[PDB]
Amino acid sequence: NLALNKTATASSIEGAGFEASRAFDGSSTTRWASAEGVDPQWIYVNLGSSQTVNRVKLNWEAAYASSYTIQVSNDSGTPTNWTTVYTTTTGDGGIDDITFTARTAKYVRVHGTVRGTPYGYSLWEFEVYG
Repeated sequence: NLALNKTATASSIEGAGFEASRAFDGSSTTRWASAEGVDPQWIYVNLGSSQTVNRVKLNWEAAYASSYTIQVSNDSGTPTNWTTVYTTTTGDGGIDDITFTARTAKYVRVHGTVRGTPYGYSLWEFEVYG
């Protein structure tokens, strides 16, 4: 869990800094919220180092998401090729749990185009480990 606190970049935001600062921060005080606008929408984290990923935890408040994918890019070595870990289009089952192969990359990115509501994004807790 190296990118489980660092700074992340989100295409859309609910306000001024709601990108992913308090999203992967695991801050129980405040939750991560995003405002709808331009789609599709995606969010990735920044670290600068090469880390592996396979398990990802995602929660929803009220505006649960419909479809979503988990990809990763390793620009630290080859800023061109893209590697994925898991892909889903259902996003249904209360808690969002993603468990697949352990891909190696620099930063992780989350794709999202299909939503289960007009609301941008709603996250209460985010867990990401190597």
